[PDB]
Amino acid sequence: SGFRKMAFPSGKVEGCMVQVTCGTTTLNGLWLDDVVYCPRHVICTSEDMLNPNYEDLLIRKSNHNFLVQAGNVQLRVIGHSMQNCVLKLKVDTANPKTPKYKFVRIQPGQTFSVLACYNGSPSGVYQCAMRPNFTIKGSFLNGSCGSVGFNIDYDCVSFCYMHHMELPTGVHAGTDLEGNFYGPFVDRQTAQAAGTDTTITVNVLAWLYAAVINGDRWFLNRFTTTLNDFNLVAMKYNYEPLTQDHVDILGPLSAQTGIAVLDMCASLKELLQNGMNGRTILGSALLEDEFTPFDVVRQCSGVT
Amino acid sequence: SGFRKMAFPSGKVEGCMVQVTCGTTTLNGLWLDDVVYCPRHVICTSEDMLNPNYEDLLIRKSNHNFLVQAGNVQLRVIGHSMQNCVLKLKVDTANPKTPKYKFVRIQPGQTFSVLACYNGSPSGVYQCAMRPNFTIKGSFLNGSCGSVGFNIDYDCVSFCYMHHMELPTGVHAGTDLEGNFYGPFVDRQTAQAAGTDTTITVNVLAWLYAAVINGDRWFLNRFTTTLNDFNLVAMKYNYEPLTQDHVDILGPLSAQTGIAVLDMCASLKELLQNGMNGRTILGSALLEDEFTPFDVVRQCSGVT
Ligand SMILES: Cc1ccncc1NC(=O)CCc1cccc(Cl)c1
Ligand SMILES: Cc1ccncc1NC(=O)CCc1cccc(Cl)c1
Repeated sequence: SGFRKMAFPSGKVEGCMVQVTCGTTTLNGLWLDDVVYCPRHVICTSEDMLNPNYEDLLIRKSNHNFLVQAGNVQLRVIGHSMQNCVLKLKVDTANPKTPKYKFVRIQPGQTFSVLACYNGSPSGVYQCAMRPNFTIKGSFLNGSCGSVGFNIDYDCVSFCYMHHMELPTGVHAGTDLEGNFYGPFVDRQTAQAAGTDTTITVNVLAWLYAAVINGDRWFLNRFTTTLNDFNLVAMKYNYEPLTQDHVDILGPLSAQTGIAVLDMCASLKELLQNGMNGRTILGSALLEDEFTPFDVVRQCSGVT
Repeated sequence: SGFRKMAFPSGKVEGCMVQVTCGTTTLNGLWLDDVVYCPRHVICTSEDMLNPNYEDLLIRKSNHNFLVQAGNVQLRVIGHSMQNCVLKLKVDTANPKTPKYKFVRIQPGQTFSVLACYNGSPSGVYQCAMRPNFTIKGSFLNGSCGSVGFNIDYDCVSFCYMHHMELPTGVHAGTDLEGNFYGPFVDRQTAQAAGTDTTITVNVLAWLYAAVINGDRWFLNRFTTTLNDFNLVAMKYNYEPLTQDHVDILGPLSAQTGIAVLDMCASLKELLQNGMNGRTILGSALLEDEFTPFDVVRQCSGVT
């Protein structure tokens, strides 16, 4: 009973957080095995930020210039390299708390947990999604760079995001753990506007199924629709077009509830056209799109 | 930038979760030092549930009937006792991962993180609040009993909740770590209806301050009000009455933003009387009440 915006238990990732300081800048790093991963902008000053040449700035840095601290103890840096927008600091000690892990590059619509950190110390955990415009709507202040996003499959942590920047509009941009930014963002203090933040249709439908499973059924109607008809409505409301791949992934939710995917689309179409009329669904007065079909199945079944 | 429903990092609590089985019932337990805390209804069958005499049922149980497993290894139970609605199983081994901790009994309006668990294994973490009717709106399935609620002050975990039951309305009830239920609930499968779930006014105001700090300012108006005038409106809308204690706790938010507490009350009064008009505040189309003034300061300042 009940349905909450739930994050993964953060302990496995907490054991990886370290502090990285270069010159006068301090941010977070991720220590896995004998490598510490952090945003390459740790080497920049408040003058380099406008148009930094990272390869040139890195020439002036040696292993001893990167101060890496895990708790109250210092790690010895024995190598460093730049991979895309991240730095990989080789240390002389493998992290004894290294969990089983993978580096994954997620697609828009996919959700993940963020362990926000400051000075290598975890402050909180929340759930968010890679938006269709490749931004994330996080909660990050100065010092949070290097905080990571991840998913967990039983004992394996799949790291998908590293925090690098805040756009002038208060939304967030970052990279995968290979240092490649999601979307067109660059690690520079320049004009970077985000595209249309469309709604993740498949996630809204998954959340409507979660609502039905939890007893909120007022929005179920006597109608059905087609993918093409539904998509005309989705385009009008800045919703992502629904594909047969999305219909297929909603199969287990349709099977559990007995509500055909296209019938749920017709309920969503009416909600888009008529609004909620001051009513709520799972404690929300808007259509929630940061639960994937997999998240709904996981939470509704109790996967650990 | 950004404001999220953020939970505490769960690692310190993950290290305390164990599985407790008695007869054919399995739920979660909390292992701190050499004691494992769990709901006393672990001793009940699906016949005892209607009207259990716990003292009588416990007479038929010995130390060896409580199976306690921490990961894949079994703990030896050398004592057991009942304290209110919880059982305390003394084990022969102190939990090596015991964090610094306290047991606190929270008041309605206070928020905490929940680490939902099944079979002693953590499934997720979310944030919630002790409602004014002493229920919590969680996400719990069968097997989640014994999952705990907590707050963290730097290195000390303050445990405030242990999950015991779901009411027929899908809301949740439980105890503090001394085994005393919040509210009038009893650990019995009987008719237990919840009282009015009023809105936590001081938390809504704190969240309006968080919105202003994060740039969502459309709701700020040219009006002010008094505590008595505001409270007439709060009563009409099933909001908790605001006191000078609440005004005082909002002082730091008023000081940071320069918006007098009574001016923010007047903005909230207009939002109650006029609605949101299809607009949003911090990504919500309703007034959020599960962030305390302390939560807002913490998240807006980056406390670790
Ligand atoms: C201030 C803040 C808040 C939240 N998340 C992240 C941040 N920080 C930033 O955006 C840093 C911007 C930057 C880019 C490239 C070089 C340099 Cl020196 C700085
Ligand atoms: C099924 C569920 C779902 C979520 N949270 C909790 C639960 N479980 C319950 O409410 C258990 C009710 C109970 C009370 C006293 C004795 C016995 Cl045998 C059972």
